[PDB]
Amino acid sequence: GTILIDLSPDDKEFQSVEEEMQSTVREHRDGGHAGGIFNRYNILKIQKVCNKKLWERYTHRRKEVSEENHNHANERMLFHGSPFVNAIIHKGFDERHAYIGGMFGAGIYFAENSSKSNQYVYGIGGGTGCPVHKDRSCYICHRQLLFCRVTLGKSFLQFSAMMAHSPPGHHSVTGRPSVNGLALAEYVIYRGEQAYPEYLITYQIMRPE
Amino acid sequence: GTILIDLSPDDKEFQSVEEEMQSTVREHRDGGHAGGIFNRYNILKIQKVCNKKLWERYTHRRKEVSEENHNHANERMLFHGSPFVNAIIHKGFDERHAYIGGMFGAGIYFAENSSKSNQYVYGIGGGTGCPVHKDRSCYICHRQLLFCRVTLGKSFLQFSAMAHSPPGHHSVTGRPSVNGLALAEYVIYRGEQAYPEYLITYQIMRPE
Ligand SMILES: C[C@]1(c2ccc(-c3nc4ccccc4c(=O)[nH]3)cc2)CNC(=O)N1
Ligand SMILES: C[C@]1(c2ccc(-c3nc4ccccc4c(=O)[nH]3)cc2)CNC(=O)N1
Ligand SMILES: [Zn+2]
Ligand SMILES: [Zn+2]
Repeated sequence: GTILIDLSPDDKEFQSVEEEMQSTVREHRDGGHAGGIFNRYNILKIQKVCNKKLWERYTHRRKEVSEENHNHANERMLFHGSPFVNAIIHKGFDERHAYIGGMFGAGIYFAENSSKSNQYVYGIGGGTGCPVHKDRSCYICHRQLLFCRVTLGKSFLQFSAMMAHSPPGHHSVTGRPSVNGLALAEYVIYRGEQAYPEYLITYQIMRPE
Repeated sequence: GTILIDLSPDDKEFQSVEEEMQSTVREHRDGGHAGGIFNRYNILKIQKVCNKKLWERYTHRRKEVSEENHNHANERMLFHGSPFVNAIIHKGFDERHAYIGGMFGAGIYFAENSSKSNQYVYGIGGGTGCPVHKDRSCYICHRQLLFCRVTLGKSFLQFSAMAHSPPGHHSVTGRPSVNGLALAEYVIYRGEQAYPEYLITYQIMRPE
């Protein structure tokens, strides 16, 4: 039941999503090993992801979490990179989309930094890079990220020196880098129904000049 | 310089062009937002586009490409949809017919799927639909597509879900990498590498 609607580059909505992408690129401590070497993206397309059933699944869970957290959904827009983006937009998030060995427990991970999510587009650690060239820093092949609506509820704050259940009385974990002060937060949910894949962004990383 | 010659529905040439039009319809990931909801067309007319100057411009360029690519023009018949089909058939393709924001750069885009070109008849994203009813899925208004002769030469293969061609290439091929049912799309960067051979007038048909 999913349909994808192209946004025009002249639309404020497109422009706002692009600015969130570009403005949250940072340097990574791997020197680009996983996601490649770049300071900015070439945005090729931004689509709205429309699925009535997945939307209702999301809003029903958001309502439950909101009431449990004293009428506060604590809803965010966050990036998600994955080799299973095509499955996610059609079937929704579920246990198959978790990062079992993630530092804040076995759940589904999201980032404030677009460039953090870019590290997972070709798998954990960037896998072997793009299919065609086996290049984690490929400037040719098209990549996709999701920009998702995520319900955090009561979030457990975990400072970090950079499917499971949530901490008791918590609906998510907030992983907050405490050493690199330019690194933004990462977030973990333990129920697929707490995220909706609202935008599908197609892009290339750009070689610095 | 352009004249349009009507083909009879009994002509084998009409029949072969209609079959390519109908047989290359697919479902689109927008659920019909841009192009409308349909599985087939009502073909109203097919006309041959005859212009001596435009044809000679095409064949001159085709020979240049062929000579740069081991005597192989790599010539295809592909669909083109555009709000400017009337300018195209009278004056030829040029930089004003390019899709500046296309996924493979600013060039002139063609499709194997007739239904992909149908999404552009009323503009990028289907614009605001037909002039009369403002409906992207209008079943009443007459639409036009071009079925064009296109020189690809050495084509750059882009896997995926006016500028210049990549150096050492004469076109780009957009290979579909997600939708298993999509056919290829193609971009040229010189208007002289396409000739608008057939003008097809049609309606999209409402599914039963
Ligand atoms: C599903 C998959 C996986 C792993 C990690 C991510 C991922 N991990 C992150 C970790 C931190 C911040 C963002 C992300 C992010 O956007 N995506 C996504 C998918 C791929 N293989 C696997 O075992 N787990
Ligand atoms: C001239 C125009 C335009 C844009 C895209 C197309 C077009 N784009 C395609 C993209 C992929 C496949 C086919 C086509 C196709 O048949 N036509 C045609 C005209 C219309 N407005 C504009 O700025 N560029
Ligand atoms: Zn590549
Ligand atoms: Zn109409």
